[PDB]
Amino acid sequence: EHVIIQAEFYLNPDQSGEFMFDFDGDEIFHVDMAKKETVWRLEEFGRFASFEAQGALANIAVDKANLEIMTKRSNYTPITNVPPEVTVLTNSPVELREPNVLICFIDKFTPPVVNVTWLRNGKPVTTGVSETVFLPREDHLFRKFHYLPFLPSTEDVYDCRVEHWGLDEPLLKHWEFD
Amino acid sequence: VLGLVLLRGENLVS
Amino acid sequence: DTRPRFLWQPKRECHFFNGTERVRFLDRYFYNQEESVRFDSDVGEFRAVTELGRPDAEYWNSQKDILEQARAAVDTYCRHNYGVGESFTVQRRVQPKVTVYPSKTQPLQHHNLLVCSVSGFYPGSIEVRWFLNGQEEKAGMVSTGLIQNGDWTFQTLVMLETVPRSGEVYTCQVEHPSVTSPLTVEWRA
Ligand SMILES: *[C@@H]1O[C@H](CO)[C@@H](O)[C@H](O)[C@H]1NC(C)=O
Repeated sequence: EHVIIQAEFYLNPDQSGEFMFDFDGDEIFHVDMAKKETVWRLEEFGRFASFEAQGALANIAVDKANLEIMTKRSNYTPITNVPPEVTVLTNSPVELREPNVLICFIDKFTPPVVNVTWLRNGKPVTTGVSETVFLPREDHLFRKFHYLPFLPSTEDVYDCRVEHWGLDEPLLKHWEFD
Repeated sequence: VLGLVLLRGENLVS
Repeated sequence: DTRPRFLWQPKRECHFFNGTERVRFLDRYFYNQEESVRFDSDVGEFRAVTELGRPDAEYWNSQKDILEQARAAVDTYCRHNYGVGESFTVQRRVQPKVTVYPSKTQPLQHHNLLVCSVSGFYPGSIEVRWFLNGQEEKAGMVSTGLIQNGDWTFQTLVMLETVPRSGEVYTCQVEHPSVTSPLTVEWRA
């Protein structure tokens, strides 16, 4: 068995939607709205395949349309927030002073809006980082991945800081070697 | 080298 | 922001069996957190999941063209996109790296956990067994389940509860589609 999912969404009042393809729970690509271009999850995916970005920006405009329809039709029922589960880990077992990557796993939440931030020893790290778009879950929710490439060490501690509307305060998840 | 097909989807009733 | 949020979420799904012999296509529409209306290839027509999606189930199902196009998605949409994705997704295989370390259990002969770290592999089907002197430990196994790293790799840890005594050899035996014979790493006390 295998599954391929074309997953879109549109969120009001934020006016932000997403278009992406998903294979067995991994992002094949998404369409960068801002730059109106296709974005592969792994660059060599571009070498076997292609996707025309315009057609997605059409689907989003139609999704914006149907959102406003279904919102009126629902007497303007809003969404219940669902705070995320957060987890920090590393893609490979740690070896000191040998490069690695910290994975922040934001799971089981909605709507698709969070603020994530990497804090090495309390300061925010804005360089080296990458994130994934909101991956669909089967239970109508979302999962997301934030990545910090880092150099393991006994003198450094890190936290992933997630901010969601379904959360009271910001959520810090801790990681230090040991 | 190969092209993927999106699915234009439907319009809701209004 | 204090305001409320309204979420439209359409999902187009392709489900494949016996490689591509049996395909099942679902066009599903989710308002905020509920599924309003859905098309199911195995059903042959749209079907309102909740009351909100009855206006649409009803309108579609009337247009021969909307239904024709829908019914013909297993071919024009699912199978075709399989044809593309196949090389780098269905056929993507990546072999695991397999460490065996003790979980900070440095003591000489007390209770320990033996970690079988298995990282970096694709797809997700994997099997990890522990063997003590060629006999398969079947009790005391603290696994983490699969862990999707989100970069098209996985990891997993299977931990063995044991009291190591000198002269014992524990073997971790990893099977995965990316290797013919099982991968093993041993640990001696
Ligand atoms: C994201 O960042 C700032 C927080 O000051 C603000 O634009 C917005 O309310 C935040 N969104 C959250 C926490 O969901």
